[PDB]
Amino acid sequence: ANEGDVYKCELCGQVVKVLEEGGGTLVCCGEDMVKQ
Amino acid sequence: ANEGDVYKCELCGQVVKVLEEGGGTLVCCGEDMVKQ
Ligand SMILES: [Fe+3]
Ligand SMILES: [Fe+3]
Repeated sequence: ANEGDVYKCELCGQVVKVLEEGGGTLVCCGEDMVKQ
Repeated sequence: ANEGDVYKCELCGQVVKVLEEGGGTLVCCGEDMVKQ
């Protein structure tokens, strides 16, 4: 994802902010995190 | 992970910071992101 984006896990509610972009998909609780 | 924690994907270099904690394990590029 891109620097500054915020991603949320819909199942457990964990929210992270991207500090350094990478192209990998962020996954949490067996599912792709959702860009906010 | 817990609020304020920083995690890195060693494969693609993506770095995230936890804003709201959740009990799920952060995964990127198919493996567990490493706490810094
Ligand atoms: Fe990755
Ligand atoms: Fe989760």
